Amino acid sequence: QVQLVQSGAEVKKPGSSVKVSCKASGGTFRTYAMHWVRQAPGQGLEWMGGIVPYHGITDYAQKFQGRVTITADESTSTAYMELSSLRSEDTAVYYCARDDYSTYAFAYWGQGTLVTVSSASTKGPSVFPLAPSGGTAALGCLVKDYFPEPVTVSWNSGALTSGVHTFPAVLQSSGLYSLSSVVTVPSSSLGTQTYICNVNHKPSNTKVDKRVEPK
Amino acid sequence: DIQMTQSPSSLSASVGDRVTITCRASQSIASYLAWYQQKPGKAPKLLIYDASNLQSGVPSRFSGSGSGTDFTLTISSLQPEDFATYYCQQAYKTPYTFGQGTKVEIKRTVAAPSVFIFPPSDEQLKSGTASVVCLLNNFYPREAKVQWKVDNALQSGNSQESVTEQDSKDSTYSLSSTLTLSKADYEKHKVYACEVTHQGLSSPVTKSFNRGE
Amino acid sequence: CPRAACQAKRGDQRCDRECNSPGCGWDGGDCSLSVGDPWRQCEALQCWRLFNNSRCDPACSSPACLYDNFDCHAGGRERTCNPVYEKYCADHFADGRCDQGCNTEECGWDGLDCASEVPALLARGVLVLTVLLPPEELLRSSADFLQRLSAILRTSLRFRLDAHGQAMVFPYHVIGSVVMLEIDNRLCLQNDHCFPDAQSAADYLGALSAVERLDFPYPLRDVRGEP
Ligand SMILES: *[C@@H]1O[C@H](CO)[C@@H](O)[C@H](O)[C@H]1NC(C)=O
Ligand SMILES: [Ca+2]
Ligand SMILES: [Ca+2]
Ligand SMILES: [Ca+2]
Ligand SMILES: [Cl-]
Ligand SMILES: [Cl-]
Repeated sequence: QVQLVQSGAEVKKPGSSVKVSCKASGGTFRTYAMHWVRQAPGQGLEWMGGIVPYHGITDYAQKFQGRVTITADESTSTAYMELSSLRSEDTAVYYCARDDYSTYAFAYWGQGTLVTVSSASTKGPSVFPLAPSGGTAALGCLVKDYFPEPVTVSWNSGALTSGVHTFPAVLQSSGLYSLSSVVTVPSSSLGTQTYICNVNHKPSNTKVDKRVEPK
Repeated sequence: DIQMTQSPSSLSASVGDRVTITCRASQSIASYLAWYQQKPGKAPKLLIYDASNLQSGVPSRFSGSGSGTDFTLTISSLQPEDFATYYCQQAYKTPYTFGQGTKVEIKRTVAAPSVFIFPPSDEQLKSGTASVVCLLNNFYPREAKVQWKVDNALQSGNSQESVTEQDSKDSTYSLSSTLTLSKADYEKHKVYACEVTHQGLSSPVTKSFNRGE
Repeated sequence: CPRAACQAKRGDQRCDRECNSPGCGWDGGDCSLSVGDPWRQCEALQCWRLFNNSRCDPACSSPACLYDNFDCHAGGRERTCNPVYEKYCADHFADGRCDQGCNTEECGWDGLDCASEVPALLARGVLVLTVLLPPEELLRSSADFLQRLSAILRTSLRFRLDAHGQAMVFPYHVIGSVVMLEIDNRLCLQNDHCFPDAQSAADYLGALSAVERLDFPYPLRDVRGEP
């Protein structure tokens, strides 16, 4: 079975460079192509360029001329994309895609590599409780001022999933992100049950557990 | 470049509906057109290659047709797992180009939001900032209007909204509106109100609190 | 098309898609590069309908039936040159250096740079092309022109040379060119997929123009085989 595994998420300052890798495994076709496709937040798909590692022949989209370098190591079935003079507009998920013996279309896709370009530096969030007061109550956690994305939020170590809404983060003018995670529960469970939000920000190695009590 | 135009950009359909998504190329691409499906937080997935070939492991209710400049993706009996964004892509000439995408959402009956207001926590107030959160829970359609009033004064430029993706279980949306003020501005006012206008509400609903009560 | 429609447009030296049908003789040949009936020798009448389908139709695979647009010969992805090789193969065609990526019939055989020691095996006759571009302009992109035609015909194409070793490209009357090409089948090993003569190649090109599947970036007016 063909599998594409990409290198981890990157955080960069404007003007810096990034080099992303993609390893293919399980392939039998010698002249497969490896492509780089990016997706800016909330946007569509944009092909940057591609390579056939067996021949070393590359092709790029003209808009990426001079800034993008695509290479490959045929022996390891690994493709690389290097993007230089990084701007905030280069913030996107970069996908590695591969064709197969039957088409030139993108039959296989990597999991994606988020590349965040910003003047901000890695910072863990501050977590504040959103206290509860037809017998339905709402409670939550405000996960404020972190960088970069992503942050994961669970309730009661993942045992509470029903009625949970973790909102997409908003980018503040400070360059830091912020979101809320809420849950609706029966009003009567407020005096008989415990509610804990578990916040994980892997980029800053921050883990926060916050007990949310009625006010 | 070859420009790919998809139609519609947004589509609301029900499970069991026969759905058609069209793709127009700026010049002839013979049969070299692929269709991809993409779900939130996931990579695209190939459905159809070279206009009409169904990719293995893709259900037979998906079919592709067309040649030259006009292409069609047909989904017979639209299933719950088909709600996603679809893209066409010409594989004819580099630079490879994609259509703008078609977002397919599930139709549902109108559902009014249940509305909740959260004052800033005492913990946040210590830091010198005040975030007031208004939650609109489980509503349909996605369109909703949230209006903030502080002591009867309509607020502008100091609020941010965030909307979830459509719920896979009940086909609803949820929204948060966050009013951001300095602790100084927060402490000089009493009445904090969130006003919600939505199709499922016969009249706009207001949730409010009095600071320090 | 069977009676009373567009008789004033048949053979008017301008392709009209409304009249481009077998009944109207591909707009009197104007849409088939002056080839009257590219399928004139094809033994089965309904082959043109199966020419455009991207699948093997064995009954339409004979040379007379224009190899069913090579769908029986080149069944998989090998039917077309990789789009990522388009610029590369045009830039490296017949440059005297073997480029393996271009060394396939669908890419133009690298203009025979990998087969310099294999003798030429020419098809009968000369392929004559009227291109509405002046000789100087046409020759400024001659590698691209031959590489693309080689890729389409799945064989090697070159300019016929005269006694002085000059390409046989003549001015057309100021308005275009009369280009004389030879077909080198030295790598075309044979079932059947090789053009034995220049008229066979001209008919195949006419069949692509008739079904609107010819994508050649040159103002190509007509094609014919000449001895
Ligand atoms: C081929 O024939 C015509 C164009 O000549 C077109 O309408 C038809 O759909 C094409 N067939 C395929 C399978 O591309
Ligand atoms: Ca005509
Ligand atoms: Ca056929
Ligand atoms: Ca060469
Ligand atoms: Cl493969
Ligand atoms: Cl996504």
